[PDB]
Amino acid sequence: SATIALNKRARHEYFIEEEFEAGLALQGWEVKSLRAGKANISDSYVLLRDGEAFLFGANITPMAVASTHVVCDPTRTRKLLLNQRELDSLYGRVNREGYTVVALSLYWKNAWCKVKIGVAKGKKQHDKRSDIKEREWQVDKARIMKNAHR
Amino acid sequence: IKVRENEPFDVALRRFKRSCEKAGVLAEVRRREFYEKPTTERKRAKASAVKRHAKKLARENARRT
Amino acid sequence: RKQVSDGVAHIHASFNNTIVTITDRQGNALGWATAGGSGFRGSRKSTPFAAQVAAERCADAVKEYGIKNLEVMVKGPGPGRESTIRALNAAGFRITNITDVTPIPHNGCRPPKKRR
RNA sequence: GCGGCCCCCUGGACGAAGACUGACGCUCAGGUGCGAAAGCGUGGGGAGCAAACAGGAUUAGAUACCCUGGUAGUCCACGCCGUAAACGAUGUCGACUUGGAGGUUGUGCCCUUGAGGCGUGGCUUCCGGAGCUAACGCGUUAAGUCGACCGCCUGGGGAGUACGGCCGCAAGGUUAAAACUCAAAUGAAUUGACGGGGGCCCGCACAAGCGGUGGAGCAUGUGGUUUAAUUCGAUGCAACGCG
RNA sequence: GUUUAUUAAAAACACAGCACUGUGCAAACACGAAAGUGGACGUAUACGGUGUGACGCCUGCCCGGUGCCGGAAGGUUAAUUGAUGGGGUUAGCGCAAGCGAAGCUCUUGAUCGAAGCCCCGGUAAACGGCGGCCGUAACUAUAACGGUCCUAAGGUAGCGA
RNA sequence: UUGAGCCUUGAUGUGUAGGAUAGGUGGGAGGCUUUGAAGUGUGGACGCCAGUCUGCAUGGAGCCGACCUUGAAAUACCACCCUUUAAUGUUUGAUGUUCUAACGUUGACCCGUAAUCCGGGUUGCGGACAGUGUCUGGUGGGUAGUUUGACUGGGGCGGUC
RNA sequence: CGCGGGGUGGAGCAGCCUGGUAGCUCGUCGGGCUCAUAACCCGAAGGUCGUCGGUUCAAAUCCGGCCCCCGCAACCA
Repeated sequence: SATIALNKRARHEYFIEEEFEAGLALQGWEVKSLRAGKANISDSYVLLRDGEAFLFGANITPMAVASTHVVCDPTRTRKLLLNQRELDSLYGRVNREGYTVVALSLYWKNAWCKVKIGVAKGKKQHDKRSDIKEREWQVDKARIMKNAHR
Repeated sequence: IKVRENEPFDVALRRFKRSCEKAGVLAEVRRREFYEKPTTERKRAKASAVKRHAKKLARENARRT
Repeated sequence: RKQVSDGVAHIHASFNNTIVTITDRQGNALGWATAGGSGFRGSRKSTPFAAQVAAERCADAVKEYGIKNLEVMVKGPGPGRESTIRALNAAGFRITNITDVTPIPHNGCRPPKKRR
């Protein structure tokens, strides 16, 4: 649909449990560049202090230049429009040394920027070998199973 | 391979279908000709086959069987 | 429908599907009903029980031709070849002759190298 | 390296008793020839298979494995390329040195005097004594004991590369370093460890059943936040009604 | 070698060679209203057209468009065929209008229908086409890289002021 | 062969009642039966498979119509024949094949004649195609005739009418 | 310009005709299903038939219209 660039590599590195559909506030040059205009999403995380959940890693540069006078930087900590129900609970289960909130995908909800955000947990590399083994383990298991019927 | 099994059989029991191979060349002609691995895999299997009869001569020990 | 009491059962079994059809003595086909022709599209397409239904699905819908006896020809391996003959024994048709007509080449055509 | 059968031409091996030549023997730098597959040139042919290539899936990504097609190639003939883990990784020849268990092909005698018995040769497999070795193993077709000759090796990397030579249509092939760097590289065996290596065992581990948490209220403890202080220690399993 | 007889002799043309495509003989093609000719008293190692240009290493990706080749189901589809529908005149009725037989006309267009195109595929030594954006490496820098926009593909080998 | 056209002919059609595969409209109470019946063995037709149509022979000589519940009524009998399937004959296209006889021969024989011209027949192979004429769709820079404005600080371009 | 038909559940297709007694599946939810989802299995839902009138015992049917989707040759102001 109206989906924008998504952090598919985050699923390999993190094993996110719960998701959100919080909206993102953005400037006037951001909206034009959001539909097309080369928005990137890699290494997207958050920098909460009180209620200041910011989409950190989001490289979106103005394709057609619409910047005059004051500065306009392509990478900014864009303010997220978060529900108060979803806000107080992030004083808890994100401060656990490995817990973070990342953005899996970017899209639209009837000409409004709503970003699918999720609370990542992060994989160490010792269990990264197991998951790649497990994905091959599921495929090869039915290969043995099908040989009974050949 | 081709048998009517007389008139009152009521069950196939066609052992001559499985007497020749029924799956031997029927799976040999499937894939992996490889031109030297059938040469290779008939070496060690026959090596195992002679060794199986060579280790069949391990009964000469007492073993308290 | 020619009211042919005789019949010829051309059974072609593969490792993924069973081709079940009944032809005449001259080999002109009456109708075909396969395992993919009775549902089971995908994983369950190679099952002797799915070959059993396909043997039943071709046992009927040829009843206008009025067949009571057949000679069985089985080609290719698969989930069939050991259950459809039991289905044909229970279909009411006479099991006149069971002939294995799986084609054995004299290594003329080179097989591929797939499934590594 | 060579197998559907037939025919045509042709080499070698081994067995038997004799006849014959009378050391013509062995080996070999150079040199000469042959030499898998892929490849190159030319004229053909091309079912199937199939690099490359294209598409479909998988994955975070998969120009791979997988799936569907599919060219060169594979195939015939003429030449070229002289390269393979071209290896039983063990060069060629002669002689001597426990055996046992197999196969193949001879040939001689006795009883074919009943699917026979005993000899004597070639080729060859497996296991093994002596002996050798770093061990594994080798072991009368030795890696045992010697003799004849040739090729080759001299720490690892650089480097079979550089430059030069010749061969080659090209791809490349052969001949063959230096500077520089490292204090190791390596071979076998051993103890554990791991194995998406295999075989067996048991345990509430699963299955199988029955009761709960996680939803709700209050109770307790921890993290987080605040505070003047919200002492401090315990925080995979094996902390979190713990001290 | 050929060429602008008479301002340009060559970087042009030709060329050997390679490739594509067409042609089965009363061949394609060409001259020609037509006879008949050339091709050729030759017949696929042949002939016609086109592209390139000895030779050496080679010649990648792209069929959307155009062009060509193949396919036949369906859509549309000329001439013909004229079914139907309308009118004119009027034998007669209406002593008024109004109607209307038969005939002859004008008009209507169903039914019939291949090629063609639409459609389905193949074709680039068929014509031709072969891009971009920002982010990223422990000096700066730079992006091997990753994400993104569109296309049929996004210029390969090689070369380059 | 294949369809269409119509002749002949049976088949052919239970909203709901209701014993009914009763179509509509309609003339009708006696048709009819032993020129072998009710109703049999059933074949096949059949179908909303409700149950009729229903060959033959046994059976052997009666059955139904107004009559009855029905919106309606009775194929007791039919008329127009609708509907529906096939046979029948008939006019037609279309397709497949055979034949020779128009048509083709730049296959062969001889003849005019000594002449691959041409013509005569003989003969072979094709063969109602091919090809030609008229009509007609498609294609057609191969070819032909022409068009492509004015204003304008010259013109072009832009802009304007 | 006047010739060829069809319009019906949210969707795409039939019953209509040879009259009366509207369905199918796609999309839906209901369940099964399940280390987990799904494959797949069934449960349910929907327009009085494009609209308006007439004929008809009986109109979604048939006929009159009207409207819509088009298809068509026309197209010399």
